[PDB]
Amino acid sequence: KVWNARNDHLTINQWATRIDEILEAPDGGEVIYNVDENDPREYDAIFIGGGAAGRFGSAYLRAMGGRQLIVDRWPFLGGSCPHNACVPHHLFSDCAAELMLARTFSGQYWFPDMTEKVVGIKEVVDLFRAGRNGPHGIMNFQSKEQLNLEYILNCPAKVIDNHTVEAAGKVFKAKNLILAVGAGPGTLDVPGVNAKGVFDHATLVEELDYEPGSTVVVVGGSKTAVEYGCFFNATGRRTVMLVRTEPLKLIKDNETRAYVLDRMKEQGMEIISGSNVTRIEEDANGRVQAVVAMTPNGEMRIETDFVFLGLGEQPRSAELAKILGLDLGPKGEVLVNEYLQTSVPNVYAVGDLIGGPMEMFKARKSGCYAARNVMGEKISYTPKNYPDFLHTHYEVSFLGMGEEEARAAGHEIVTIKMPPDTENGLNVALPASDRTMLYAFGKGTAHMSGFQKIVIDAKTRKVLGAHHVGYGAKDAFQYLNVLIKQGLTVDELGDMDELFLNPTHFIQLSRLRAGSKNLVSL
Amino acid sequence: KVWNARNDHLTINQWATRIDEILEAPDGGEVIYNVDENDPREYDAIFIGGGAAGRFGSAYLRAMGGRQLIVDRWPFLGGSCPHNACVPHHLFSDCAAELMLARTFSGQYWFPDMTEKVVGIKEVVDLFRAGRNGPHGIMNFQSKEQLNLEYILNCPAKVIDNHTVEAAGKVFKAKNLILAVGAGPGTLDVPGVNAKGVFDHATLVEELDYEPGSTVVVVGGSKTAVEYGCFFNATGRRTVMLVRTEPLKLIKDNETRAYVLDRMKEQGMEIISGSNVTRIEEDANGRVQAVVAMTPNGEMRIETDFVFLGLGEQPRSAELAKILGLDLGPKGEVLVNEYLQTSVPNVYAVGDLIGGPMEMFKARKSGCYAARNVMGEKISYTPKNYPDFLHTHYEVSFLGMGEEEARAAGHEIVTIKMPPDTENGLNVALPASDRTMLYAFGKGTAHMSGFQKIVIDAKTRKVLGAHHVGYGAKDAFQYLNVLIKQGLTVDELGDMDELFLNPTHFIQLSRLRAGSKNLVSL
Ligand SMILES: Cc1cc2nc3c(=O)[nH]c(=O)nc-3n(C[C@H](O)[C@H](O)[C@H](O)COP(=O)(O)OP(=O)(O)OC[C@H]3O[C@@H](n4cnc5c(N)ncnc54)[C@H](O)[C@@H]3O)c2cc1C
Ligand SMILES: Cc1cc2nc3c(=O)[nH]c(=O)nc-3n(C[C@H](O)[C@H](O)[C@H](O)COP(=O)(O)OP(=O)(O)OC[C@H]3O[C@@H](n4cnc5c(N)ncnc54)[C@H](O)[C@@H]3O)c2cc1C
Ligand SMILES: O=S(=O)(O)CCS
Ligand SMILES: O=S(=O)(O)CCS
Ligand SMILES: O=S(=O)(O)CCS
Ligand SMILES: O=S(=O)(O)CCS
Repeated sequence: KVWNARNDHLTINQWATRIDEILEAPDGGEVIYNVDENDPREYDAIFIGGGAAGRFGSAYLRAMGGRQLIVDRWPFLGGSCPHNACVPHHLFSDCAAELMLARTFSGQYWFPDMTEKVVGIKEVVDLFRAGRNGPHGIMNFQSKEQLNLEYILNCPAKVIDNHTVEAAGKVFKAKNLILAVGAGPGTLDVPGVNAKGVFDHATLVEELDYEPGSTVVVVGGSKTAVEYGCFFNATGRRTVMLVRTEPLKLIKDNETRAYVLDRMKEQGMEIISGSNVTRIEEDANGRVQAVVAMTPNGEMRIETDFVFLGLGEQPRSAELAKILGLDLGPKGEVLVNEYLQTSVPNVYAVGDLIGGPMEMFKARKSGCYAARNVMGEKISYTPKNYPDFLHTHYEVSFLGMGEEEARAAGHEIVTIKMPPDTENGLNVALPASDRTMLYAFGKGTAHMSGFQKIVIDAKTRKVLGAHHVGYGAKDAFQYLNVLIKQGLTVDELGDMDELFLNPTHFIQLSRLRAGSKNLVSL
Repeated sequence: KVWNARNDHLTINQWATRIDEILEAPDGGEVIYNVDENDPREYDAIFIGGGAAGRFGSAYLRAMGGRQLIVDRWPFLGGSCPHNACVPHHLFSDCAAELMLARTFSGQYWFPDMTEKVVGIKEVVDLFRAGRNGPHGIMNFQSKEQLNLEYILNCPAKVIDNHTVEAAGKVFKAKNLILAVGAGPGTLDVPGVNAKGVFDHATLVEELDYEPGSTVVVVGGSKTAVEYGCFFNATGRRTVMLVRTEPLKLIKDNETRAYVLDRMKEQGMEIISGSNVTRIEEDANGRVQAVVAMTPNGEMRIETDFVFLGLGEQPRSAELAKILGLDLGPKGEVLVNEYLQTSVPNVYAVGDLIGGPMEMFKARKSGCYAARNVMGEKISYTPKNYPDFLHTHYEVSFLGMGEEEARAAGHEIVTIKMPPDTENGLNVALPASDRTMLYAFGKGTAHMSGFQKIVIDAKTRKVLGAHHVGYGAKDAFQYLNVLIKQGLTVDELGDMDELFLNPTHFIQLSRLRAGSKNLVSL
């Protein structure tokens, strides 16, 4: 039951295969024990959980010359991301974007006829399940062979006290504990929620044994709900989203949000805000048959055999809080100070366990900062002024302030956007670049070529916000945000070297206005 | 024959329509006269040509409060870019990328069967011709209504002397002249070069009245030759590229270049280096029937009815050099100093007219700098250390030094790349992100998921070069390059906020190594 893999050296593909076998193992599989029993040093920290936060924290701690140990109940490192979160989500979004293109130019050129064409959801999920072990293999390999990490996988950790942990039937002592067990799927307190056909991101890639009907009901207005919803709609199914409040409040710029929502509705998606599910109807077979919810316009009933819950995740703090006596927050999040320290001495908390923002950059960075503090390097971490994004059928990127938001805050501003405000509106061949060229040139599709805008302070000439809808700008926003935080002006932006045609046209458009001492919008 | 449009206000779509009509006008069309005859001020500069360089230079000069006049023989502003250069090229590249995806997953999921499927080239070119007026319309509109520019279109300029120009049958005086007539297609001195079926970027979108056969011969190893070549290959045609020297020398990093070339050959492209065309065979109908070229392995003959020339363009300096007495360079380029000034007083030269690099950022920026000098603001411009890119079936981005190049230069370096160097090689599920997820998860397609690398100086910890093959990183390279020129280290890169999954993984991968005082490659 315990496999000492320490002296074993599997390739990425061999790891992939071994992990799949352990995952399919009916008896549960063997414990993956990778500990250096010859090293006499004491553990500086034991990480409970080896996901994004735990794996990166360990990587950084080891890199600094300290000793660590990861314990994870899964037979692979990397956490939810490669198994049921970020990775599968991006596979689905890719399909959503490709399908919108195929449906828009159905029949034309090399595109097949999509009319009355329904794509198999289970087919795609099966594709994911069949290949998710690839990333898993790289993670175990990279972690062991390249990052020199010690770890025990496929084994739930038993925390004794703030310096003691049991794993693989053994007791380990450490100077510190770093809690990185993340968060779990949100629950919905309504009858029928356990009926067959009700899924969340986690169970979707584990229990989908049938192909969904023609209608899909998504509950939630989160990124996940929108991302998965656009994919389901792209497969050719009627998709209804039930949002408690208003959708995509995360997109502060009003025009940007309207463009995104307008394009979603144009694809046939139905978004009902101010709605609360009251009951999920089960048929005689214990299968979902319909959803009932209360809306501003009253109660409605939608027939469906497939329901996807996109609620927020909740920190896995219950057990740990009891064993260690940790102070918890309003939403079950473990409370920590600016150094990631919990209320218990020598115990840190990172990742989704400490709340939002629940993003990979937050998990990985908090993990590394906790490690640095553990190694004596006092450093604080408080995420703020970061870029963000989400997928619909398009890639949506945003940072800083929206146009209205900036004016309300007292900033005199001018904006540079595309397309321009004219009586032709969105119906013009711009913006345009990689992956939006067909839309830009197609008959009646120009309005689908995208939308983008930068918000500038008229007096300081500094960029206060950037927004983009299309493809190929997400990566750019990572670096653009750094420049903006350093104080980027329209003149400096205009003096850069653009790579035309560019997903973001901020550089050359800025150059067109930068010559005036008195800025004017474009 | 002369239409005074000054007081007319057409919409973007009305401009699009009017331009198309003038372009199709058998008699040649009317002159578009947009001059403010009430303005008593003298012209600070008259721009000969209203393309990228001329339009931007005018925009900036006007923005600074000076008076300008553009004269262009075409009925639209924007130059070659929207009519036969950058724009059509990106439309074709989009098709190339989409077709590779469709052929790789032929039949599977929603993808139709591509086996024995040939895409119509003329169909796509016709699509471009049908919609190119959209961008044209925005240019005339934006220029007139938003940038307040004065211009005379659909009228060749007659330069009298360094202060005098005739347009629309009238004489105009200016304090300066800014030459921005760009460059024209390179010529090939071999028999049969004028046979029907021989095209270059300019004639391809004007004279393609038939659908090409099963084989295509591309002459040149430039970006254009490679970009158009991958598109022709993607349509399902045997594509043979005849390169005089070696292909893609522009990609300095050896591993990056090899990955790009390997993927092209995998798609079925045949690249013959050290080859020189000796003759283009004409059939009894004056149509191309075959191409003969000398190669390192001897003379070869390729049957084909379609030949695309991707030679370098040549500056349109002949006439101007004679009229004004301009000193010219080895390749016909107009010589200028660091202020864009020619050998003739009060005469500047910009864009493709002054040589390489022949890119949009160079054209636009040189145009603006010439304008600033004309307005009394002495500023020098010398393009260097800029990012660059090109299309194959993938987007290829690069900046700075290649790995070998850096070591040769005396830099002690480490590299961070994906996928890693292991016995499984490229056959792993990384790198991966938007538009490469299917390749990453498909059976036998993992090696197609991409390639990327950053070159770092082991001692200074500074990034010396970045390279990427895939999709969605081009835009990022514009901003990343600015950070690198400001002195970016692996630690600073590692401290940024990534947006996972990201086209470039430089941020988190840097973070994985930044913890060590002694850097180690990944
Ligand atoms: C559907 C979905 C899509 C997302 N898309 C994105 C995206 O595009 N971009 C982005 O930046 N973020 C995205 N996120 C969020 C991101 O996945 C998380 O913020 C991040 O994975 C959290 O990392 P973590 O290390 O804190 O937790 P996790 O990665 O969730 O891992 C916690 C780890 O601890 C282990 N563990 C738990 N309990 C125990 C125990 N008792 N004993 C031992 N081990 C235990 C787990 O098995 C797991 O390996 C998405 C999330 C979801 C749900
Ligand atoms: C196939 C192809 C693809 C390309 N792809 C890219 C790319 O992806 N990215 C990039 O950055 N660059 C690209 N380039 C290069 C880029 O298009 C040029 O560098 C840029 O257009 C040059 O701008 P310009 O203003 O100097 O000339 P243009 O060549 O921009 O215009 C010159 C102008 O002068 C006018 N003119 C000429 N003679 C006269 C006359 N006698 N009287 C009046 N007007 C006259 C013309 O009609 C025209 O409007 C590409 C080029 C080609 C050929
Ligand atoms: O953040 S990790 O690299 O552990 C997993 C991403 S797939
Ligand atoms: O893209 S990354 O290499 O960071 C993670 C994949 S497991
Ligand atoms: O003239 S500009 O360079 O703005 C645009 C050509 S698409
Ligand atoms: O994208 S840009 O507006 O710079 C040029 C389109 S003509």
